[PDB]
Parts: sequence; structure tokens; C-alpha cells
Amino acid sequence: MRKQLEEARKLSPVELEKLVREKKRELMELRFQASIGQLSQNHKIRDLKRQIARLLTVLNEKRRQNA
Amino acid sequence: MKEGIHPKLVPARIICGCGNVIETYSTKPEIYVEVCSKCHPFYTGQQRFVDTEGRVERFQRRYGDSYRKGR
Amino acid sequence: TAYDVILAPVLSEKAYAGFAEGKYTFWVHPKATKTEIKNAVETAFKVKVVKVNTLHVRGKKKRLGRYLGKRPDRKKAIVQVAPGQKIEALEGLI
Amino acid sequence: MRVKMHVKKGDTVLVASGKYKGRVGKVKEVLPKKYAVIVEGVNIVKKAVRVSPKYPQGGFIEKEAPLHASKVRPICPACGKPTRVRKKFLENGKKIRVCAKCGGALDTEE
RNA sequence: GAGCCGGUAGCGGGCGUGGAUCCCUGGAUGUCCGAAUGGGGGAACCCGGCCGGCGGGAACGCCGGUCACCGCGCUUUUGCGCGGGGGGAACCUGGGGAACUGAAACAUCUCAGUACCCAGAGGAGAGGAAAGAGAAAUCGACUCCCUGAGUAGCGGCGAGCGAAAGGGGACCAGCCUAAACCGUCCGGCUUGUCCGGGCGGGGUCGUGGGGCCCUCGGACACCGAAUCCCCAGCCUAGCCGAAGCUGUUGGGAAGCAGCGCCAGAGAGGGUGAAAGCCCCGUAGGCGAAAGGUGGGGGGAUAGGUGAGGGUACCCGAGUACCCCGUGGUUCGUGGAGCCAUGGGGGAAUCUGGGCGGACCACCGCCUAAGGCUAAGUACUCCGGGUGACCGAUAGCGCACCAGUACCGUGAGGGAAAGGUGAAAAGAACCCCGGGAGGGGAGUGAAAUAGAGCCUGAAACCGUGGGCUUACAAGCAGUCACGGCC
RNA sequence: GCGAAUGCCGGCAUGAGUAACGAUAAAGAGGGUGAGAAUCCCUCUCGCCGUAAGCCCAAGGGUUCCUACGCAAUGGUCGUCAGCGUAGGGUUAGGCGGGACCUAAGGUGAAGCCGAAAGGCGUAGCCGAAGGGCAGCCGGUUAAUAUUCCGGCCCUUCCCGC
RNA sequence: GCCUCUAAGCACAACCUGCGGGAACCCGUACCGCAAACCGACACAGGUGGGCGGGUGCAAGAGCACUCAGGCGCGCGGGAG
Repeated sequence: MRKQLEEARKLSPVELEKLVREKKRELMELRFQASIGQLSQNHKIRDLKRQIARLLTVLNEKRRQNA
Repeated sequence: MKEGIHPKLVPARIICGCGNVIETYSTKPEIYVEVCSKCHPFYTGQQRFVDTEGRVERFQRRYGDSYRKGR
Repeated sequence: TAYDVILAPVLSEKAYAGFAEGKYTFWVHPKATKTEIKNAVETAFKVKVVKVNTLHVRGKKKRLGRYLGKRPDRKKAIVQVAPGQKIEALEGLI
Repeated sequence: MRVKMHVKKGDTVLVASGKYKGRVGKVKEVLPKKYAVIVEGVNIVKKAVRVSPKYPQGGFIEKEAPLHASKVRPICPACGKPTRVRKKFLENGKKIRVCAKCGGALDTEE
């Protein structure tokens, strides 16, 4: 989903902020999932981490670029 | 470093000997001094304008502080 | 960095009773202040953080043939509700 | 036989080997060239686990070792591997050219 | 270029030629400790003051940004704006600085200015245009290699120690700065006319600079990075890249046999047993990128150098020089010079002043008591290549979860352990046992290649067989003969 | 190129199946479990402790503690038992303790004095202790922890308000 | 901690005192632990800091003897002698 890469690029302020916050939370969800479905979940976890990692890398890009 | 000189450096070294001559008057000397030593100067002061001192060492000292006597 | 997330629920046996009527036992970020716990718990869960207790426990004996190791640090903490609300799903569960 | 390989999924021959009857090959590693010709293995008489019929044994065996499989078999079997004169915009296509030829052409087959 | 989610294969889930795994250059936070520096503290943990936020708000508690010490110069006001420090295997410079041992004792001496403690620069530091060398009216920075001699010589002249100039070679540039005198000057003192500190001219190379009078006189020289842009070298990723097939004993064939071939690349390794032509991106060769580094060649930026006589002298050092205590020197007490300083005396401005010849008259030499830098020898952490170098008790002790297991209070010490096979095909299942483990079947070319399982030989311990033995004295044996087999 | 250096490294024999099995506080019987139990589990006889072989605080040690399975290595043989193997589960405190405070010896050290350098010394300030100071105790409750959990009764400090 | 004044605010929003509302974090606790779990290279008869020490008997009492509780019977047995 380098496409997600794009959406990332797109957002920015309290935007990217709240977006990453929520998503991270979703990953919490995952963590709890640690003992349920799990099977197709694997990705959701590794990746999800990765993706929020993206969000982050971005905020750095964005506001650091700013100041 | 807490006593080189101030009006330059005079803080150190030296190995010192001794024997008992008779060279150019009779025979060989006599030597048996593998000894080691100190060897140094001294300290003092005056005033910028009520408030001063110095520190310093001996000679380079004396004419030096004089130098600051000029200003 | 500032991801509020700081837990993995306690599903141990005795841990249960509490899920049954008031105190829910969880595993928390090793170091998550008690007020920290009130924050995470209360905020993420829409709960009534009353008495949050905390304990840590490192691991031990796990052998790998020619050499061995002993696991990291499992951090325990337990917080109780107020009326009996929240964590529902979780509790019916474990 | 290093980060660099020969035939890919592809299909080819067995020179000094124990089959020669080359064909479709399972997979190829990258450094440990190791590749599978889907042409000769065993059974391992298996675990005896319901992994296989509760009463069981192992089936498809084919870890294709030796590197005496004579890569690529265009309308010509035993051949080496070429390169490009580009001829077209950014033309790698190190496709295989030796007497007969074959490049894996994305069409009619792999 | 088409496979991969690390050494782990296994489970349970996946991603990618609408350049996935990975290779490099740059990214981003990057927990806590550690020079640690906001405070404290048995480091890898507990405390705090300010603006920010969120939450149940205040009390509380996180993320954030923050806030040691230092000397450094600046707005000397209220002080904001730079630097260091902590490292680093061997290498380097300076500080300080040792016994053994030798002298077949051992005190001058030798080991040595060595080992060791230290501070400090680096990437190299070291040294570096001459008060030099040297006696022919002669050389001309420094450094390093050979030579110069192991002579000149130093010395209980005992053990020993032990130059230099010149020759050969590598490498080759020189520039500065107070130096009152100028003036500018601003600050001063107190004012006219000293000193202070900024800009010059001067800004001493082999000596003059300057000030006053006339010859002046109108374009090539770049550093010690001047400095800037370049082909920028590599850093890691690159890629092509010559010619063989049949047969054939064979578990194997790359071998024995038939023919065909490559080649400015018969360097090696890998391919089931020994291929130039099967694999290798190698020598054959070419290859390569916008990032990180310049010796070159080139430019430009070129700071800054670059003329002539004359004329009363003003113009690089506080210490030269002398005497006593010592270091350096091939100099150990000395006829002993020079250089370097601890101590007391205590000058000179180019007729100045030391240097050669203790010293004296001469001649000859150089111009000190400030400053800066290339290059040629150093060293090995780290990369690459190579060996009448090692093969697992030698190699680094370290061939692989060895600086750790383990001894020690600590400083500190410091092991062992490598190999099944061609590839897992490594052991279904039947049989005794609680188990191991033992017998079968399949492995298979072998399993007396079976899982520390290649080769696995000596000591030692076992089962079986032949001979031999209970009136025998002898480490041993071994010469003869005879019974046995 | 080595018997041979009380040599080095490693194996390996040797008294030798002898010496001992770590305290003269004693065991013996009966069922139970196992594949096998003098040597494990209950039960019944007996002895040894008790002012210790007591129970508790701390120190140090840190896994183990429990629960299930399990022994071939380990307990000086035994073992089906373990403080042994695998796994899983297990100590929570506004009022206990320590720090969110205090000071000693002493250490550090902004100043200051002082060493060839590495430093020595050192006010104040700080570190520094079951020495000071400080707000609960009792009954119940698990395999396991509890003045922490639960309940009962009694307080503590600091914040907002009134 | 009680008080006692400066800074200085306080003094109109400081301290003493009520009641109500509200907050109060960090590290510890399992078990051994006079010891086969700590200090001796060992399930070593050595050592190791405070705490009534239950009863009875004896002039006295943590000496003594039996015992209270609660703790054991030592980790190789049998066997003659």
C-alpha cells in the first residue's frame, strides 16, 4: 500500500495526529487479539505497526520540514 | 600547575652528582653521586589600585612586575 | 511516541475472580505510573479507575542446549471499576 | 551458485544426473542455488501422524541438488545465457539466446 | 531480476515483476546508562524548578522542550553568540622516570632515556631557511634510506659505549610577525610633545627598514586549504563476457573411448570420483550513479610578494654575556667548546653581536634572546592481495551462541568443543522393555558411512580357539633338543 | 624423527570391588501407589528435640514456591521421592519498609589554599544509618501471596471550596 | 514542632481553625534463612546479628531431667557378633 504512503503524504496537522493515534489504538485492539483469530491477523499486526510507523515518519517529515 | 613562574616558566628537574677533584693539580677525580634534585625561585605582590597581589617568581619577576609598574 | 497504548490483559486463573466482579487484572507497560494506569485505563476504556495496584515479575529458567537464558520482565498491574462496568467483552471472555 | 542464478521457475535438462528427462522445476534459492525439478525424491516413510493419513508416510519428495541441470532448453537444449543490444527503450530482457532461444516470454507460458 | 518475511527449517499467517528479498547513500525518531553536564546516585536509577499539552480538574502522572562545569572573546551593560571535554590496537612529542642482568663482586659505568605513570596533537605527529655546516676564498631548510666508522672518539680508558661533515638516494616553497619611525588614530596621562591599543608603510631570507633629495615607474607568482567548479578515485550496488555433444565401466562420471571447439580470458573454486568448452558475473575486457573524499590540470577568484643612489641615526625580543649547580653531546669529570637552564651578577641596534680554533692577536661564518606550513621515513584498528606459513594438542589461546564457561575480593586468569552423507533420503511399521535400548523392514553403493555417526589406529577391558601348568625358584631370556598343533 | 627432562596434554590401568556412605536422636508393623519401591504416600506402635533440632525480624541467596506431568543426569546405590526435568501459574501497601525529609563518622566538593603533571588539601552546600523523624489494627479470605486482598472498626498528608 | 520577628507581602486574600468535595506517585512482599536454600569448591558434626523462651521439679534461674506446643528419627540397609 505505498498508496497508503500517498494518503500519508496527504494528511498533516491534528489530522495525521488523530489519525495515527486512533490507528495505533486499533493495533492495541490487535494486541488483545493475541489469543483469538490470530491466523489471518498476523499481517494486521506486523503491517499495522509498519503503517503507523509510516504516519510517524511523516509527521516528522511534515513539521520538521516546517520548522 | 601551581608554581611555574608567571613572568614565564621556571618550575623543574635535575640529576646531581659529586666526587672529590685533584684533577689538574694531581690525579683523577672521584665520582659517586647518582643523586636527584629540586632547584627553584620565589613569590610577592603590589597593587592594581587598592586590591592586587602578584604570585610570580624571582628575577623575570622583579623586572617584570616593574613592567606592570609602567602599566 | 505518545501512543497511549500500554497494555496486554491478565488472563491468569485467579486474575479471573476480579473480572467476575470488580477488579480486572492486566499487564501493563513495565513502568506505567499508577496515575499513568488511571489515564490509560480510564481514557481508552471509558471506565471508573478505582484502586490500581501494581507488581512486576521478571522471568527465569529456559534452556537452549549448550547455553541458556531466562525471559524478560512481565509487568503486572490490576485496577478496579466503580459500578461493574466496562471490559465486558473481555471478561465474559477470560 | 551465489546470489546469482540460472533458470527460474523455468524448465530444463539433466546432463550428468539421474533423470535427464528435464521439465518444470519447483523452486530455486538465490545463494544456495538449490532447486527442485519435480523429478525424483522419496517418501520418508513419515511420522506416522494424522498429519498424513492418520496411518501414514511422506509423499512428494524433491529437493533438487546437483548443478548439472543443463539450464534453458529453447528449440535448443544445452545452452548458455546471453544479454542485450537493447534494440528497444531500456532493454534488459537478458532473455536467453543460444541457437534456439527462449526468454521466458511473459506469454503462452510463464 | 523476478523471489522473500534474518542464524530456524516447524507451526500458524503472508508480499511482490502496476522494478518484491537484498545491495549502497542519504533519511527519521532513535528506551536507559556512559564524557553526562539540570540535581542527586552503590552507572544502565530516584529527584526537581519554566512554556506546552492531556486527564478525574487542583494535588498527580507521562511525552515534549528545557535548565551542569569549563576557559574561551564579544553588547565591561542584563551579558546573548562561539570552543573543550570522552574516546581509540600500534605510531608520535614533551613531562617523570626503575631494578634486575653486565662489568664472572660492586659502588662511577652498563642495561637507558629502555619498562612503567602522565599530558597532549594527529592521522601522523617530529623537525623545518642558518648567531648553520666548513676550512677549498665552499656549501647552503627540515625529514627519511644507504654510507660515512664501528672509525673520530667517550671510559674503575675496564664492560662497554660509540658521532658528524661530505658522497649516494627520496623529497624539494617559501612566507611571516614587536620590531616607534611614519603617520592614522581613538584611549589616555594631564595636555602640548609618555604610554596604551587598533590600520597601515615597515610589516628585515640569506639583511637591512625607515625618514629627506633626484633615477623610479605604466600587465604574468601562486600558496601552507587562499578559494571555487570541474573530469570529481573510491565508497556498495555492474555487466557482458569464447568452445563440445555421443559413448562408456559406473550409486557417481567432468574420468577410458569417438569425434567437434574456445582463446590478448589453461588464475581458482563450485558441479555426487581428477572439465579451458558443466557451474564462476575471473583474469578478456569493458563497467558503471545525482550523494562522500583532491594529489593532477585547468582556469578564475591573485592575500601577497616583485626596482636606484644619498644622507648625522632612530628601528625582533625580558637574559645575551659572565660565575656556581646540572641536562644535552660519541664528553662519565674532565686543557673540554657549543646548545639547554636553577641559582647571583647583569650589554649591546648591522664598527651591533655569538659562531670555528680553553684561550689571545688574526681570518673566515652567521646573523639568534617571537611566529607558519606542505612533501619524502612512522604505525597498524580497519579493507585487498600474496606465502620451499599452520592444519585442527602449530596456528591469534579464539574455525564458531572462548574472553565465555569456571577460579578469584579485586586487580586479575583464562579452557575446551571442528567433519554422518551425494543429497536427509537420518529412520514409518512389526517385535522384548517402565525406559532406554536391542532384533526385524525400508536407507543404500556403505551404515563395522548410522546421528558427536569419516579416517576412528596405542593403553587398557572383554567372548572364543591352539599350545602350556600345581616339588616350583627366573626381570629376563634366549642356545639345544624333544612332546604338541 | 626423541623411553626417557618428579616434563606438557589426554586418555588409561592401580591397590580394589578393600577404605568410607559425613555425627550412637532407634526403629518396627500394617494398607496405598508404581514397572520396581528398607529407601515414596496414609495409618498404627517407639525414640530424639523443646529452651532447641523453638516459631519471627533481618542478612545474604535469588530462584524457587505452588500445580501437573517426568528421571535416563543429580541426591554419596536406592526411588516410581526432590530443594532434580518441562510447562503453566504465583508476592499488589495514603496509613509496613526504603526514597520522595534530618544529621554523624566520612565522602564529595561552588570558594580558598597548596604538586612536574596524575594531585593533595577543603568552607559552604549535597550524599551519607532499624541514629533522628513519620499517618492502623484485627478477623476472614487462594495452589500460592496478604497490618497490601475482603470485611469490620481508626487515622494521615496535600489540593478546591465554602 | 512550638513559637519570633525580616523579604515582605500579608492584610483583603497570608497563617489557625471547621465541614464538604477532591487527590496522594517510585522501588519492595513468593519461600530458605540459626540453615542441606546464607559464609566453607559438597544435602560439609566450623560460623553467622536482635526477639518469651510452655510446663513440672530443684533455694535462685534460658544449668539441669521429662516433657508444651511445633520440630525431627540425620539418607545406604540385613547380618552375625
